[PDB]
Amino acid sequence: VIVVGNGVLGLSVGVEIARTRPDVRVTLLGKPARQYGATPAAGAMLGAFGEVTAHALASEHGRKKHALAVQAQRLWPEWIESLEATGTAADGRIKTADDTVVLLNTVGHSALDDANFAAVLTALKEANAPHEEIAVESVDWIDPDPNSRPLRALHIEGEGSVDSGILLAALERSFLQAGGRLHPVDATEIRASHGRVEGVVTDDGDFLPAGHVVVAAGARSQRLVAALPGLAHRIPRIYDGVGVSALVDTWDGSGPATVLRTSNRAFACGLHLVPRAGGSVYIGATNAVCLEPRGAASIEETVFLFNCATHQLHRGLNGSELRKVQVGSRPAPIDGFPLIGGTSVEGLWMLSGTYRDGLHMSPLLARHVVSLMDGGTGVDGLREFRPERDLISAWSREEILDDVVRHTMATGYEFPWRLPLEWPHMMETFLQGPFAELADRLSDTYTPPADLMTAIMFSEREQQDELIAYYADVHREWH
Amino acid sequence: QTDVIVVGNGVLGLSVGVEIARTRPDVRVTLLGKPARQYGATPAAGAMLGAFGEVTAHALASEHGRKKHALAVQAQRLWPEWIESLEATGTAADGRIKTADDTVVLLNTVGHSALDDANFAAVLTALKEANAPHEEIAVESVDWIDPDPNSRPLRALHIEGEGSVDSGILLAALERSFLQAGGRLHPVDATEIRASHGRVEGVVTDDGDFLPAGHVVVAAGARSQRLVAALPGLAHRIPRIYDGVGVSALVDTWDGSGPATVLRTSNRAFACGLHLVPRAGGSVYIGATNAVCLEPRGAASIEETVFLFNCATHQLHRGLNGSELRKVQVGSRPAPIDGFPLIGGTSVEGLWMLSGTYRDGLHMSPLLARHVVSLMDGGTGVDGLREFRPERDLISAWSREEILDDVVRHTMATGYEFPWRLPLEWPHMMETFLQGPFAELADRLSDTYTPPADLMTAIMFSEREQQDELIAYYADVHREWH
Amino acid sequence: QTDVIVVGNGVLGLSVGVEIARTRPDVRVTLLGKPARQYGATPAAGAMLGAFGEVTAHALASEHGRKKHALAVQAQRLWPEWIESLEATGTAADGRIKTADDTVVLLNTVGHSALDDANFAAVLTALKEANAPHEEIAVESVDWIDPDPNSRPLRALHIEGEGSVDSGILLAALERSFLQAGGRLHPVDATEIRASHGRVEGVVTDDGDFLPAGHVVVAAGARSQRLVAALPGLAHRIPRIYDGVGVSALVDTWDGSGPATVLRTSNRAFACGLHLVPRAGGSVYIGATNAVCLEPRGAASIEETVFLFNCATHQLHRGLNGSELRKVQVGSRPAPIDGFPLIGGTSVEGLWMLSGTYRDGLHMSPLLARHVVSLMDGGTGVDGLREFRPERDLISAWSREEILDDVVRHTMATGYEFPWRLPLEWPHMMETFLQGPFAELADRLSDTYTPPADLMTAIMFSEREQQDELIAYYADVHREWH
Amino acid sequence: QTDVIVVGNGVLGLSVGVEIARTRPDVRVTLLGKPARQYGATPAAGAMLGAFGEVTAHALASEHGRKKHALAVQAQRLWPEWIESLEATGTAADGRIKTADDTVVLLNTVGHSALDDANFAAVLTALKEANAPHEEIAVESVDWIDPDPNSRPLRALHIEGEGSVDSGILLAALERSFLQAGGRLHPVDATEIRASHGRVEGVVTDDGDFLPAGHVVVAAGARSQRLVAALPGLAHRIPRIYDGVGVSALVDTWDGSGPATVLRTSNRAFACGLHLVPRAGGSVYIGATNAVCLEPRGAASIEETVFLFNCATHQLHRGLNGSELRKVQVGSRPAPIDGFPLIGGTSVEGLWMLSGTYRDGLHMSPLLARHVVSLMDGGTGVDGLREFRPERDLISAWSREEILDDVVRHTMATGYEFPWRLPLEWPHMMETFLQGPFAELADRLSDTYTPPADLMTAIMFSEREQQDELIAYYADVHREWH
Ligand SMILES: Cc1cc2nc3c(=O)[nH]c(=O)nc-3n(C[C@H](O)[C@H](O)[C@H](O)COP(=O)(O)OP(=O)(O)OC[C@H]3O[C@@H](n4cnc5c(N)ncnc54)[C@H](O)[C@@H]3O)c2cc1C
Ligand SMILES: Cc1cc2nc3c(=O)[nH]c(=O)nc-3n(C[C@H](O)[C@H](O)[C@H](O)COP(=O)(O)OP(=O)(O)OC[C@H]3O[C@@H](n4cnc5c(N)ncnc54)[C@H](O)[C@@H]3O)c2cc1C
Repeated sequence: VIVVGNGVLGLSVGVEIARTRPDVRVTLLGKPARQYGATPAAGAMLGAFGEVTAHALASEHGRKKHALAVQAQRLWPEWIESLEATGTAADGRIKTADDTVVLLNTVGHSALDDANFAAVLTALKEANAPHEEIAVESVDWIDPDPNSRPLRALHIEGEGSVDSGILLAALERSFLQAGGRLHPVDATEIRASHGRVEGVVTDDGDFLPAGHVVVAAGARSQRLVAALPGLAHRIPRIYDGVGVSALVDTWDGSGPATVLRTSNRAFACGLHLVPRAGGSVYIGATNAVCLEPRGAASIEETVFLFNCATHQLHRGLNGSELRKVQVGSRPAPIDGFPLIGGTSVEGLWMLSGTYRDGLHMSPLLARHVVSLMDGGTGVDGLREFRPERDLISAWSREEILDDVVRHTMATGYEFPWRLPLEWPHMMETFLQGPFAELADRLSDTYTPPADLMTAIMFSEREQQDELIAYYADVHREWH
Repeated sequence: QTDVIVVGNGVLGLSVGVEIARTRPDVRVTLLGKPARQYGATPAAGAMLGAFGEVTAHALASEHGRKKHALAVQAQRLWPEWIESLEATGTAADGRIKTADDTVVLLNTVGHSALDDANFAAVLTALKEANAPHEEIAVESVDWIDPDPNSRPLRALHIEGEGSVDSGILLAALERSFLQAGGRLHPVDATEIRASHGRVEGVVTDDGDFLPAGHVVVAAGARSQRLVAALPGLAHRIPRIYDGVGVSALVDTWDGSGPATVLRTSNRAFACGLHLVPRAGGSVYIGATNAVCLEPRGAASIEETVFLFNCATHQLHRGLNGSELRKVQVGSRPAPIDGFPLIGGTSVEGLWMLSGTYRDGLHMSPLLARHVVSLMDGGTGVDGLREFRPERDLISAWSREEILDDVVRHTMATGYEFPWRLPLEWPHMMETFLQGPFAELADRLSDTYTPPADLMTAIMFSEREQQDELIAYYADVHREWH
Repeated sequence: QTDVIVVGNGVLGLSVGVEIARTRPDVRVTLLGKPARQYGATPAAGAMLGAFGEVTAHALASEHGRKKHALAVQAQRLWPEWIESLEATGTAADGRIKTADDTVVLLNTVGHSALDDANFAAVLTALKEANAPHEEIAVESVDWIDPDPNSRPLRALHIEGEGSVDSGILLAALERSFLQAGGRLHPVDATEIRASHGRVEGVVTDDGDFLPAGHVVVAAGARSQRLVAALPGLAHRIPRIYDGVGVSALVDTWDGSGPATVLRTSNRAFACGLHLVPRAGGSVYIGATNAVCLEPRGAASIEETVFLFNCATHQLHRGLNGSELRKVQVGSRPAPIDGFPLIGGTSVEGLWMLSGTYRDGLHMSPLLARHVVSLMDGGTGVDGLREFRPERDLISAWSREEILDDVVRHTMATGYEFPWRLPLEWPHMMETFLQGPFAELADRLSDTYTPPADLMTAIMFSEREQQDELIAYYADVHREWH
Repeated sequence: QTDVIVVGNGVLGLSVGVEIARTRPDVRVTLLGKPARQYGATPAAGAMLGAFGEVTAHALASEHGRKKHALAVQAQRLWPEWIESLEATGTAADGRIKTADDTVVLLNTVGHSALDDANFAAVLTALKEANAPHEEIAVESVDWIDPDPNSRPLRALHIEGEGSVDSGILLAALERSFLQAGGRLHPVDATEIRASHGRVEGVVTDDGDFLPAGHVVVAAGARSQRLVAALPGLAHRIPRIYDGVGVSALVDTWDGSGPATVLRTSNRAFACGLHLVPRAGGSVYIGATNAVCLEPRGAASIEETVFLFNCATHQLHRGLNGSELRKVQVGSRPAPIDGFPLIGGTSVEGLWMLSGTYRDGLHMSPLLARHVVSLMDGGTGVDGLREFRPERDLISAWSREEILDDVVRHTMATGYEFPWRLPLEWPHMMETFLQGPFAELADRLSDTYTPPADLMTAIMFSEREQQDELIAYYADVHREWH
């Protein structure tokens, strides 16, 4: 078995394969630099209920994704125990918090933040999850700007966070302990013929043979498989959801006892603080879907993240020392849903397109793919997210056009801007036409989700034309 | 018969006038004051029948504040039958006194957490303690409002049976009801109260005339103490009343709509606040600023107009931005120097006062009127109003420490309510550097008396000569009573 | 008759009234209009004798704009003797028409570089071209001003002999001078101009009366075209005039001080602008907003009041913030649909128009009055005003492309003048998304006519029915003239 | 020995190293310091060859400030031939030390008028006094810039022959030139200077070794006084040097473009400033914050990063907003406690110092190097450096009153540079309430010494124990020198 990719998904599937099939040789590809790596740029939150939006839970596909997140949360305590078991005290602790506080402030669009707060409360009650709405005065540690302060707060019990760096180290160590081998090169090409995988050409010119190849190369995953015959229009594209986060040494070495977060905001950015050991906090995280990868933060991303954290969470962060600006690529599927499971090529598997919550879902996703590889049926709810598929249409064009204008306006309210009171209504009216024109031009059948539609709107004419051709080639393949 | 003169033609003068005229067929009652109602609080009022909406943590932390609150809750019970009795003297064409039955209190972040969050909690507690009908409601369920999202409320409280009146229709109904009961309106001002052998003789008017009386009731708003202070000893025995200058506006809404309820915040920096009071005929009332001034002012500052308009358009309804301004209104809330009203009798036989009611004299008017009329008839009026007798040593309802904490918090709230945008370290620095100057002023003014925050800020920014005159006043009061 | 009726009692009606009365003592001249001056531009004006201060790059880029500018410079020469002749009919106690001799133009960054920087350069160029006395001065040398440092000017231009008048004292002096010259004031409105056999017979008034005349001069401000449009054919032969609704204010300064000069910016988004005009007696005039409205409006919006006050307090003097608001004033600048005035004769014998002067009819008034009186006497009046004859095809002074560039720039300027605070990518995005809708509207309205930016924005945000009626109007004009 | 040890591998150490090596080929010169250059000012510098751009009204108001300015002007004359001599030891492929020949100073309103307007005037005066080539230019003529219109400059000044260097390429050229002249690089730190019988013996290094020398030149940046203060008496005879922590950034521009000139403002609140220094290969340098810290700091605060980025994106080029952040750089400007450099000889024979150069040691480096080498050869070096001898009583370059005016003005400037948005009365209130606490601190610290504003603000917000330690330090210095 060859696992292509050394993020949370590759290493998690690597560990599960190595541990459950001691009869098989498992090799994991990827380099210590983890170029464009989502996992090392993550806090990370074990986000299930915190990831709930009204828009997600309005669609059948969104409700399915949410069910999987709730299932994954149950696996984390024993998964962490099993990974820490391979180490010693000096390796540090994977878990950094047990609980999450969701804050509601007015530094955002009512149409996102108010709707999403209501949706989180409903989803918690529906799941019989332990939680309570608490007085904001009872939230320890926070020191917001009064004009940026929360007026409601929600305590979620047993929804916590991990140190993504300590998790990656624990996964690598656990992989080696179970007889896995780490080969620090990248796959250049998957070799297959007579409808079956033969192995992987690496970027040092070598060839590694295999009966099974599992592609978990984050935002590079579809580009790798798309080289095989037909698969260019049978595996949904995955783009770079470029995310900026930061490590901050707090002014007094303090940190909150819980995750602090807002609900998901304009184009799947959001504000959160994840506790870390040793007088550090993680703050995150911006999001921008990019049609080509980017490995450096924009000035705008850094200013936005810092401004939100200092005003809405703790003014003490303003005088705190910046240790690191981190950048990683959320694997952003073109149809808005993950690519998990088997392929029309025997022995070829994919684990990708997980966007904001692959790290959280990792133990569940790993166990699902390993079950499938062993001739099992894995987890009942994952079939719709099979990687070889027509593009999913989870929303009407009308729903998406309402969403993209609302998210565009939310980039103003989240800044937060100060404008003449008539300007927002004028901007809303003048945004509708151009987005409706773009959606109608791209395809008669497919509509990109808002996060991708905004990226396409502001891309070059040539990039838009190439996407029109892609959508036409997909329609031809499947209809 | 034995003549009564009421000095003042606001809500308190006219309300006592109506009650005397109706209950005392033995008395001829003459009410003084001009149609212009110079510096008049009542015509500038929305007005809210504010009892629970007027609750602050700071008010209910003092015994005097809790006593004042009990009286406001009692007054609310009198309004339905009072309005019936006033409308009875008119016809349909005179219009309706009541403009709303219910109030929604909104909590947004365009203000200081130390005022708005504390006060929202205090209002909820006071409602529950009183067993008053109310509920916390979803903000999405508040009809009509269309705030700027960055200025929007995240909590809302529905108060059942706490409503509003049209202050103009109330004044017209009071005047008409006064005349119907045999009262006479004499449109001149009192210049001087005449007394000798410890009894009132009557009033010199500003047309040079003298009107004799056995009883003089002073309800001249912010002018009330200045009028009586001319009589022997009374300069240091009747607490001073200053002008709580308030700006409000009448707006013709873009579509002729209005909310079904009062919309308000809790009381904000130095007893300003944001509210919308429904009116008939496609008008809304928006209010209201507050600034304690050591001398009267009858025109709005540019700052007051911009602040009121900016708050209403952002926090209540952006539609008000394109709405037509009909009138900017200015009136003087009678602001007592010791923070409590001046209600009842005097050391001068036949001399009575009804004043120093600040934000809620109009709401309390039927109760206050019935109290003073009962006292004039040899009754005991309303239990609990004895503490607010007009001839008194200055009340000390708070420690100097409580007031110094309050004045710094209210100063900072003028920033958060703007709302300002500043470097994140600036507020803490300003807070630290405000404490010393206010502590120095409080210590300099008097060893015994501390002005409430609303007055202390006015004194801080007044001329050296005005501060020195107040030091002398406080010293003369201490000498009189100790 | 040989009787003359002037319809309208603003600066243009009264100025032409005075000139007719003085030069034809043999004829009866009657001037119509009421003391209320409903929607009156003149009483809402400061007013600046604005010639060089009114220069914009956009105006001087067109032949028609350069012609209008030449006339403004000519008008300035008439003011000293005009004022002498008007004050001559009064006494010392009537007060002085002139309130300042000089103007300082300030350049700050509370606005669009594409308007304010371009316009500052255009004013400097026009002054140098005219050999007019002026100096660029250090901002530190501008007396009186006390701006917010973040709103302060960094350049200042002293214009010698470009001053201001008190519009109220001017109107009083014109009425008095009209009577002195044998004019009669009849305080009613014209309802109808009566004509037949291609000649005026007189005016029906709103009291039901009929006044006969050989000459009718229409100077009814924004009502002028609506009045004449009732006569056969004239609906599509006299360019429409709309209401350029303008808000200004009178402020009593905190210390009774004022600047010795006019203080102004260049003309800003959609022909608004910021200025302070000195007044006597501790008052200043601040102005002035502009919004072209397809129907008249006589009350300020909240938005207009907040914008004017915010600009004046930040950019001119923070002392205005604590100053007392005396009056909010609203008047209608007569806004011609083709961007140029309507001055002179008609196809109806004895029917004359003096209107559509927008921002600078008051400044041009002595020149315009003398021009129309010369024409009435069979003269040729002033060279260069023939192009602005009232009975005309709509002028096309700019390409559709120039106007579309202008309307997007002016739209963006409403943001920068606020001033807004936005993410740095938002303005470019808004600019890109504004171009298409304005291009679509311009193409839809007419194949030949394009409204100037100030009108195009009003049409963009008007009702579908109002847009359709304008499409029909433009089509009927094209049919009449082509 | 006749051996020379240079302690420090910044611009000053390497520059003096090169000059010694080149002029004394007979002697062994060893330079200490590690490639990491911990807290190093030089590698965090753009850097501007700032002479006229560094002019402030406040600097040129003092005799010591005028002396410092004269030296900066003298240094600028040396740069062309100094660069020629350093590039001569390399080839084209080493890159070019010079990145721009000219500087444009921009004046915008994102700052305090009391700093930015005064400083712009002071720069213009200093250029004219020096007969320096310069022109005030139209802002529209400044190439490349694309500011937010609300943040845009309205004046611009072109300074000819005041340019910038790549600090990294300069350090590489200095190291290469040092080796070419026979210098030896020993990559360890000095721990201790050894001296007895009033003469240097050499240096103990942090690897435990001892290097003998007849001459030790201390150029260890902000660590320089701490190193020499260990010798007898010198703790209170060598003025303390603190860390002027400065944050800068390298940005890859969206299109690989950059300006042809340095772009800068004048020096702003507490010796921060905004500038962009061109670099090769599609990079720009932006700088630079300043904070005097009583202990060294090697990481940027969030506040420093946000402020730098916000100023550059608004005031210089909005294109930087979408540009990629390559590196946040932090270095320590050596901040002398008395505000002036420590340059020259000591009471210890063979012991020299080159430090406390704050914002402009890099610029002054060729002049400072030549000065110390002249002194070591028994010369008098450069006229006017005598006041800045390292062994001295603390300089008192300003009255306590001047410094107290300055510290309040600089405090207020941190608001205007943000830029904040606050109620118009708040700034005057803050100014009044800042004066007392700073006056109290100045009076408490010492009866004779007053820290300059940049240090006084750091002391104001430091711990009580840190303030008390400074009171003791000042008392020990007074005792030593009086
Ligand atoms: C700023 C940020 C914040 C986040 N916060 C959270 C959070 O709070 N909670 C959460 O659950 N998740 C979070 N995530 C992550 C999210 O869950 C992702 O979907 C998840 O990390 C995806 O993991 P992955 O292993 O699929 O991809 P990655 O983590 O990107 O791993 C892919 C790896 O494969 C390597 N690779 C690429 N090409 C090749 C090749 N040809 N051969 C070999 N190796 C290759 C890459 O270099 C990389 O190291 C966050 C991500 C970002 C960017
Ligand atoms: C902006 C604003 C908003 C308000 N909103 C509310 C509200 O929502 N709810 C509420 O309950 N109350 C409100 N109030 C009013 C508050 O309750 C006042 O305390 C109350 O109106 C005081 O009434 P009064 O009759 O004592 O005084 P006033 O209403 O001031 O009446 C005094 C009258 O006496 C006249 N007078 C003065 N001197 C003489 C003289 N020498 N001789 C004769 N006549 C004289 C004055 O001209 C005046 O007309 C508001 C007031 C203001 C200013």
